[PDB]
Amino acid sequence: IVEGSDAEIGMSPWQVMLFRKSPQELLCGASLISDRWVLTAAHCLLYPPWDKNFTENDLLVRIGKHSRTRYERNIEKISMLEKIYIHPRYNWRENLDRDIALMKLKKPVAFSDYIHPVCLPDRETAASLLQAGYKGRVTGWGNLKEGQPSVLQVVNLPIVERPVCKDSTRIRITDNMFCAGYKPDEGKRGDACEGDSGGPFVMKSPFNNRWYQMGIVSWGEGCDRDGKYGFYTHVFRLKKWIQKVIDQF
Amino acid sequence: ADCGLRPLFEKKSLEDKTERELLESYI
Amino acid sequence: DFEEIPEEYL
Ligand code: NA
Ligand code: NA
Repeated sequence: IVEGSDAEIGMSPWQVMLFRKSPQELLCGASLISDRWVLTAAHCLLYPPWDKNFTENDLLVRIGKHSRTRYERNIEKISMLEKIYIHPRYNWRENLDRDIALMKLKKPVAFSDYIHPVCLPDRETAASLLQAGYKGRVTGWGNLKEGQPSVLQVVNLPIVERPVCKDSTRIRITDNMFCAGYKPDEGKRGDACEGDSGGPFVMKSPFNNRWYQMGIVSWGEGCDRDGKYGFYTHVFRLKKWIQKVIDQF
Repeated sequence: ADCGLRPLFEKKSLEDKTERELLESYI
Repeated sequence: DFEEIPEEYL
């Protein structure tokens, strides 16, 4: 995260760390959406251009963490993967369209003060809060600049108008994507960065006061560059895919 | 059912230090 | 840089 702050303890109890077994190291962000389902970006697991294609057996998810590197005894839980599911139309060849994946844990994770699922939005929550100007929050252990944080980092970011997202890049942006970030104008700044990938873009509903994951950290051009904005997978847009996978398995 | 409610914050009716910046953005 | 996670989980 660029230009963000240390998280408070318990602040993002749904925050999940994707971890490489050997070499042990951070893979990506991710989130907890029930007791054995973890939501992340497809490109965390599959990205042929960089020779990324993981299997279940190559990974663990580390739930309830605060510190990046330390094995938080008595606090974090670490689970194994029953099965990786990637969106069957995820577009890694062109623009990361539908950048999304589900992970089933081998056994259920025990909820605690530091571990708790986030909600997934409903059309109406999605319709009400997915508005230019509306701020969401992004969290992750990724780069601090376009180095590494000691603890989970956090930044709040405004959702940017669609033509501005579009006018900010050469890539083709779709309806399964949104962008967030301040303008050069707005003085304030902040952004996700490499290693934040697959983490949650969440919002707090003013209607029922629960947190909803509206987005997944997906991509950008540099980190925290003026006139550039971060791109997020539009979680409501693919929720019928999320439900299908969940129902079926 | 209890998603999105944080044991150390909403369940204790404790606010985090910047959650209001989100609220305030929600005209 | 990463503290040894337990052996068990691996
Ligand atoms: Na453009
Ligand atoms: Na930027």
